[PDB]
Amino acid sequence: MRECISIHVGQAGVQIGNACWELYCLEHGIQPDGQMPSDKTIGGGDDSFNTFFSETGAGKHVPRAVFVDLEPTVIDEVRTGTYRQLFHPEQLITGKEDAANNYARGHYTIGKEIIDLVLDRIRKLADQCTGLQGFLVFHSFGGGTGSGFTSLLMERLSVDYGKKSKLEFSIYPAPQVSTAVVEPYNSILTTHTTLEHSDCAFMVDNEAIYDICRRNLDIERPTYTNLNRLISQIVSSITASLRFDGALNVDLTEFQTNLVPYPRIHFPLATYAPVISAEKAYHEQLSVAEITNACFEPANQMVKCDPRHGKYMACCLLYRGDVVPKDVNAAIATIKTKRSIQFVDWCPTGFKVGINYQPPTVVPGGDLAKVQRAVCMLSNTTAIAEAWARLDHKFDLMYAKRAFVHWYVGEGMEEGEFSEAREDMAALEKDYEEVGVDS
Amino acid sequence: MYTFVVRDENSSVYAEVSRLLLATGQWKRLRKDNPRFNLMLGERNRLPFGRLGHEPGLVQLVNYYRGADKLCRKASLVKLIKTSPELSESCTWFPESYVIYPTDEREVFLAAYNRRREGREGNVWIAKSSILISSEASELLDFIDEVHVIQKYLEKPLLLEPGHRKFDIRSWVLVDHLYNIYLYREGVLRTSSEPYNSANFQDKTCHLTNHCIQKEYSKNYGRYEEGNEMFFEEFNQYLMDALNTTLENSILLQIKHIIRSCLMCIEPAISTKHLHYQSFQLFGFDFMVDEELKVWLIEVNGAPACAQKLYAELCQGIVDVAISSVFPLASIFIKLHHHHHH
Amino acid sequence: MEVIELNKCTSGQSFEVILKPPSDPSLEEIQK
Amino acid sequence: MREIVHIQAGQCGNQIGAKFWEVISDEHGIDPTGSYHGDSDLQLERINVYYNEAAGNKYVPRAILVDLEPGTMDSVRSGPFGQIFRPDNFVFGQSGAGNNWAKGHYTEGAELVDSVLDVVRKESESCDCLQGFQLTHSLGGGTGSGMGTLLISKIREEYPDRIMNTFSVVPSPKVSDTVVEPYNATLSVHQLVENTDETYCIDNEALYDICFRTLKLTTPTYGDLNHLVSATMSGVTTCLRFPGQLNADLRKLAVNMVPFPRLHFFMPGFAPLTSRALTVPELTQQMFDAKNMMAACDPRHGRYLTVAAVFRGRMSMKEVDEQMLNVQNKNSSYFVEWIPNNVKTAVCDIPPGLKMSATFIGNSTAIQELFKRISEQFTAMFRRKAFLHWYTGEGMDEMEFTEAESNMNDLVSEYQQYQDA
Ligand SMILES: Nc1nc2c(ncn2[C@@H]2O[C@H](COP(=O)(O)OP(=O)(O)OP(=O)(O)O)[C@@H](O)[C@H]2O)c(=O)[nH]1
Ligand SMILES: Nc1ncnc2c1ncn2[C@@H]1O[C@H](COP(=O)(O)OP(=O)(O)CP(=O)(O)O)[C@@H](O)[C@H]1O
Ligand SMILES: Nc1nc2c(ncn2[C@@H]2O[C@H](COP(=O)(O)OP(=O)(O)O)[C@@H](O)[C@H]2O)c(=O)[nH]1
Ligand SMILES: [Ca+2]
Ligand SMILES: [Ca+2]
Ligand SMILES: [Ca+2]
Ligand SMILES: [Cl-]
Ligand SMILES: [Mg+2]
Ligand SMILES: [Mg+2]
Ligand SMILES: [Mg+2]
Repeated sequence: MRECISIHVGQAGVQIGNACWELYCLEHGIQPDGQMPSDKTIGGGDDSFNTFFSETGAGKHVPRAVFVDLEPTVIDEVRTGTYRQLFHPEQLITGKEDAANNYARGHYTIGKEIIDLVLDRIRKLADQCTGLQGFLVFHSFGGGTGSGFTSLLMERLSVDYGKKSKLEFSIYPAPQVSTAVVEPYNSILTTHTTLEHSDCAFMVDNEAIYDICRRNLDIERPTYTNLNRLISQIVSSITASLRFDGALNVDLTEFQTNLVPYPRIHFPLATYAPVISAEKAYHEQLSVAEITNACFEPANQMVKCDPRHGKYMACCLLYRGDVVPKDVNAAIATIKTKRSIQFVDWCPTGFKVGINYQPPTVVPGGDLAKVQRAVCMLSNTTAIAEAWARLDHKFDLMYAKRAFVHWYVGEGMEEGEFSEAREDMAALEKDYEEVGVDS
Repeated sequence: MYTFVVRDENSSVYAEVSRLLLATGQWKRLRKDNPRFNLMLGERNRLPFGRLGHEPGLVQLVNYYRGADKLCRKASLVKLIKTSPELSESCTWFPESYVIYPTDEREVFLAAYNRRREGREGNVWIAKSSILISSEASELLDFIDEVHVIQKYLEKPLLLEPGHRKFDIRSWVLVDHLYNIYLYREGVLRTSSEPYNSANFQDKTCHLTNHCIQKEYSKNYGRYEEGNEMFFEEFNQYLMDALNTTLENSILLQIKHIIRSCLMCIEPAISTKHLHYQSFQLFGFDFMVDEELKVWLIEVNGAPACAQKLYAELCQGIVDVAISSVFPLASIFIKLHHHHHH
Repeated sequence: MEVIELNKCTSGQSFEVILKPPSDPSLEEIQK
Repeated sequence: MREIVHIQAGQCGNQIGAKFWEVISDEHGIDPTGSYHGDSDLQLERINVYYNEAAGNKYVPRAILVDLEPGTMDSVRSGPFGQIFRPDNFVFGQSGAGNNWAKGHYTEGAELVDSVLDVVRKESESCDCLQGFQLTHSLGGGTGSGMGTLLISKIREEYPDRIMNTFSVVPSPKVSDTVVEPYNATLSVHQLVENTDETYCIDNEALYDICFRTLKLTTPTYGDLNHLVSATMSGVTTCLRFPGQLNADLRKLAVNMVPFPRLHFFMPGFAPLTSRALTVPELTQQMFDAKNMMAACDPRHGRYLTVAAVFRGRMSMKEVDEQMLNVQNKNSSYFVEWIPNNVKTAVCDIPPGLKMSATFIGNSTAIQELFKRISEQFTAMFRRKAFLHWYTGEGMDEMEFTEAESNMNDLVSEYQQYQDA
């Protein structure tokens, strides 16, 4: 057994971590007080759920988790909320003033004053691990803390834990819920500084989740609570292989081996089905063929883009519920004859398949209906570069006039860091085109 | 007020669609780099499809299908026909074609070129790209080196009388956002004004029926018809008088079959049915007719122009079926569809 | 269409299906 | 980010300041004795932004009242909420400033300023984490204008990492006390361009025209003008005072609204205009209408760099999003294309005696019309050196007026540069 430490940075990272740990407790039969009646080994053990949970002598199961924010109001809701007893106070770290939607303020000005404290609290979790695999980092691209603090932390984690895998869950900015005009600046600056330090990053476009909540859950105007419950289902699908018995994606290293043959092209597209309204009083249950076919619909993706117009380097299907390999293999054969699935020439045309028989858990009173089977597809496709192209274009429009740049320079960042970050993204866009497009 | 941007200044079809949209008073042209448009009349090359359909509160439509280039580049069309089960290597309405680089198909092309030598069959070919005609292999291959396709040349074309002269047929086809395939009822014959000469391929004015080549080199430009353009009413009269058939029966059944076969083949790859933005595109299909009244596809154009007198009607057709269908204000087409059971 | 590396346990199974074969800065630098 | 320190300087500053505290005390359920008698936890959640807690659960405005004459502060002390202010936070001299910027900035004001900073320091020292300062003042008089901008310069010297926000009342010949208002306003604008992060331009020209044309008040008083100002001020501070996502503190508003440091002069707007039931389409059309703007600038004569829209009341968030998208999509040419998504929208559930209201904050290049108008009135007098003796008598040279005029003409050129780009 090999531990994973989860790190939740800034508002988005913290509120998504709240939703994920709530869901993990329900999946493993852990009560809000930390007690787990089904766990017969009191005070310790090396079960699969111990990757994410440590154990006290009193039978308390404690998330291997640090929550960091530069202002207190979001983490104060964890401190006084339903799961307050789950976390020891030293896991919950807050400053007094936030990074004001400014990468430079998060990374340089406020980062420099809190970074040694955060590494000390992480070191305390690491010291209770017998075989630490590495880190799962949850943050927004758009916020000052999510962008600037995370990139400093990722750099320091490469220094202090050089052999450890780092996986990111990154919220890509959408104007329907965004709070800052400068989010494209913050997104490019953090992607540039983080890119060498991350082994595998799962981007979630708030626009895709927003539209899935409107279209499939009939929510007129989705809140963060709606978006986060859906995001937590997809995160849980991805991490289930680390928390349950199985033979696929069983360690963080296996995410890179299975999904990322080229180190810089480390952004797999997640697609999730089915998403069904709990309020829907009559629902016909979807077959293995229907949920698998829905993995090739752009409307079900975590990022809107068109995989028909790129190439695959890797594809994993992660099934939960009543699924046997025979039905998966028949589903795939039918899909191959009907869809545009083109792999690069240097990769086998193939699917790694994981099945966990426990159906998806839902949060009581939530928006998601209980279903008999669900699937998350993780595919490394060049089509995800569309999302970089969109962000780079918005960056270029503002930067050509130096709009808002004085806020970043005023924090002690050099103007040169903008053009260096942007050149790294130009080289990334070009890497995706070389792997993806024919001539 | 619906909004649109114009990103291709050199398109005569979309300059006219642009003028028609403005004259309804219900459409406002924005600056080309304003993102808040309903409609993009897009550039020909590197259209940023990846930036479409991410504007909240705007339904966005573009006048190009991403991936349609598979049909509309010479090399791609040859590959698509051989390798698609539904078109197949044994496809009967496309000339025997091979892709040739200066992957490659040289030694497969030479193998088939020998079967004609061997059996005393007519052995003339045409090299072309995105032009030379010879019965000698090694002169075609030398020219290429000096990305191309070598395509069997149609040695027995149908010839219009008077003038013993070659022609090709241009058909205009509109594919709407729902993937309805609309064939414009007016086509055009681009005629030669020179008699056809099977013993002299060196002289290319009586062999190549393009509107630019006949306008410069041919010394009979306009002798038989205005431009080198015969329209369907006259060509149909010609086929009734001379050959005792119709344009519908002898040619148009085959044209409709071919258009429907090409576009139904790429539909899973280009359809925008379940996508965050929507597409339409105007195609130009170019056909040859042989002396048995068998129809051959030569090429598909992704950005065609129109015959001068058909601009008005076709462009109004594009606003009616492509644009107003998606953005309604306050038929000249045949809908190609066939649901045979088997 | 080959089904390989089939692993079964009480809580699920995994396998691979192949449809075709093929064709850092230091602590010092950060502080600075 | 938490505490704001409020300063109100001179007659105008103290009259609009007192109305601000009356209006937001009522919204937060605070009575004139500082006791909370409200019905919602939303009222108290961010009360500490503007109020200190005292003995016996009393709420005391974090407010400093400044004037060079006692008259207007005696009237505040007698006014309805007069007893709520901390008595030691009244700082006043006896001389007055005679509507003279030089008296406020250099002579009378210099004598009083140190005792104002003593009170600012006392308020600042007991703040958990001070966000910064808001000043209410006019630019046309002497104390608000001259002493107000002196205070801003001294506050910046002592708190250079904190945000400085002003509500600045711009003078108009239509609502005028003296001929020298354009001198005082030009000298003040020169200070604001360098030493504030965000300035709400409250134009007495616009307030008069709204009272006359729209509200059908034949004879607008300062009371009628101040009803518009206090409703606008409540609107533009909603996001600071109530739980919310967008522009929830002074630094985040500045980062969203100010693309270039000098272009920080905002055109506020309000709907509906008041001296029974408004739809979301109607709020949205009215809040963007020239006739609802508190600065007399035609927004169709320029372009929006950035906009903040705040909707208040129980309404459909879906309909607010659709209407806000409708305005941008239909009027796309008036929003600069080189700041993508430059319009941000907040919704607060608590309305102000209305069921719903919308407050508009725009950074428009059309604000240059306000500065050009002041510049023309300045030059008409300055070319003949008319009325200068009032200023040279207090030690100022002509050159200081030439520099203020040039810097304000430069600000106009800079708005024009981004309007053409
Ligand atoms: N999905 C989701 N997105 C969120 C959530 N909270 C914020 N965001 C998004 O994250 C971005 C803003 O970043 P935040 O995480 O709020 O900022 P922060 O990291 O706290 O940084 P500062 O507040 O600037 O110090 C925007 O794109 C928001 O839409 C959340 O709970 N869920
Ligand atoms: N296989 C073939 N047999 C006979 N003639 C042929 C032929 N291929 C091409 N042609 C001749 O060449 C013409 C078309 O050439 P091609 O279509 O390759 O060029 P192009 O792409 O410039 C025409 P467009 O302007 O329509 O795109 C036909 O009109 C015909 O006269
Ligand atoms: N809107 C408004 N304007 C005022 C008020 N009192 C004065 N003014 C304006 O403020 C300017 C005069 O400055 P004032 O504040 O009286 O002088 P000070 O006491 O020296 O700052 C002129 O432009 C007046 O039109 C008021 O209560 N409301
Ligand atoms: Ca145990
Ligand atoms: Ca590493
Ligand atoms: Ca004195
Ligand atoms: Cl290590
Ligand atoms: Mg935050
Ligand atoms: Mg062509
Ligand atoms: Mg006065």
